Amino acid sequence: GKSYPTVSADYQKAVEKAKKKLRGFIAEKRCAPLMLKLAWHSAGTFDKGTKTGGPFGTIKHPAELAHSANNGLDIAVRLLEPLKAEFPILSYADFYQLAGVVAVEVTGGPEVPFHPGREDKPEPPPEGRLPDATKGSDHLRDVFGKAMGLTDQDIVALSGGHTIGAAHKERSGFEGPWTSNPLIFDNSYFTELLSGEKEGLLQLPSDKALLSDPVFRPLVDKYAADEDAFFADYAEAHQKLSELGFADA
Amino acid sequence: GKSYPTVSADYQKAVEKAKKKLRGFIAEKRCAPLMLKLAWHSAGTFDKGTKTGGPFGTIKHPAELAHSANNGLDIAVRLLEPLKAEFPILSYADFYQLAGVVAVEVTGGPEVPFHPGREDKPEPPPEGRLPDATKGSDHLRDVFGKAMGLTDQDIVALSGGHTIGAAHKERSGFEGPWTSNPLIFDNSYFTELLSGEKEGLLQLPSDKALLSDPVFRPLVDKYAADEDAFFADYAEAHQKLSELGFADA
Ligand code: HEM
Ligand code: HEM
Repeated sequence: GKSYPTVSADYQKAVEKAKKKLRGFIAEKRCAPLMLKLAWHSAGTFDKGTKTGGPFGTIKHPAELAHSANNGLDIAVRLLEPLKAEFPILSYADFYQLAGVVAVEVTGGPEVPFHPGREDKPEPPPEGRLPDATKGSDHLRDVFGKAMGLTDQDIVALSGGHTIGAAHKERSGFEGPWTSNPLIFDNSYFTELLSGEKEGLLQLPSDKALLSDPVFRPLVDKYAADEDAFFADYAEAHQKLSELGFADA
Repeated sequence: GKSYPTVSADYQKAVEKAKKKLRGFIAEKRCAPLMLKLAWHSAGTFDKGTKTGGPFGTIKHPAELAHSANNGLDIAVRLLEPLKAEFPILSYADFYQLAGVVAVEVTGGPEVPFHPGREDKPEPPPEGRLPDATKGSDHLRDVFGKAMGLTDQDIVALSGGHTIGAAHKERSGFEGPWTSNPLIFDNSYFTELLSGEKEGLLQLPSDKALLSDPVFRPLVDKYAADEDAFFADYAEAHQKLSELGFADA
């Protein structure tokens, strides 16, 4: 149900050139997970009923950066600012979603389709829309389903984003990577989730909540068994996430 | 542009009986200003663009009561609870707006028309929509105009609500009454505003902002000169305020 806006040939050229620059920068700086988090925290605030929040560049606002969920994202914003300044024609909205897409690609994940044209909006959403790591399945459906408008399948596939990166006791309070290979986009998140606790690896209560749900569980199993199927469903869910409220939501 | 809902004859009877009980209670307890504040803080959170907030009973929620603007309104809620329990058929939305209307009447103000039928909504608006006492005319238009959808005239007339009651250093930090007669609804707020500072009387920066604005000032002058005109415009503005998002906003 999307109708994507026309952007100029110059705009498209800058997308292509920014995409390449983002690859080099993110790979060199080893900051793919942080950039994926930046894109997800930008998009994940969308509320379908009121058409507020979502991926519209507001994550750069000091006010949204002050949200406790967004601990450490000021680093992400700061890291990208010099690069963004090379592409003044692009919206921050687009640039940050493009960073997220590139973060997934340079760690070896699926190629998430990208459509330009998000406008930078003046008002950040209110604080408190991002999911709570201590809650379970009901909460996840409230946030991803009732607010964002994504599916149960999208919830499980997107949770797989934890295949890269780590928690930090100074940010959330949780600590350590979900996987043994936290700069590699693979289905290891689901394998580790299933096998139970292992020394040095993290599971949030929100990850554990996927195991006990009658709908989430079969998807955890599917993705653990079949990384191709994970990649397919992940690319679908990330695209929808990155486009919430955009070109029709 | 309002279309008021049908309510049962039993509902209407309870409105009439609650109105009378509210008169006696508010007069005896000397709590008209607090009740007017309770009604205004309930209604004043309406945002026209998203149709969120407004007079829908959510002021009783511990979460909205925790808003710093709402210091001392937990007392107001507590005071009315026994009375409300005598009228289980009425929405809190209606009961609190009716308290506001009665607060104005029992202190000798205009008779603000009242239409029943507000539904109690599950979600409080986000914090931060109520006006800031330290700001001026631009802010007042942002809040009353851009968010609530009221007029410049409504801003000045409603500011006249400060004709009753007082600030408290333990609540806002401001202190004392606007008028020499703070349980009497009259045009004294505008008279005192115009004559400048007087010992024992309060003026907020937001009240003072009415004096310097080219549109607000002539209305301050009109109301100071003519309490009948104040009463007419006040009754209009309060009615619109009490009905924001209700029966069409
Ligand atoms: C399902 C609900 C989710 C919860 C409760 C949640 C919660 C968290 C928490 C608590 C952290 C640790 C932050 C820190 O301490 O540094 C984190 C990190 C992370 N999240 Fe999630 N998140 C969720 C969904 C997602 C989604 C949908 C994605 C992307 C598709 C994602 C991607 C990431 C990444 C890449 C990191 C690592 C950041 C880094 O390495 O600095 N998360 N998340
Ligand atoms: C114009 C912007 C407004 C600002 C900045 C503002 C601000 C304030 C502040 C700071 C207080 C003192 C709270 C305390 O310390 O106890 C107060 C009290 C009060 N306000 Fe306003 N207010 C505004 C508009 C209104 C409106 C529209 C009404 C109703 C029509 C209203 C009715 C009242 C009443 C009756 C009190 C006294 C409460 C008491 O006696 O405990 N105000 N307001």
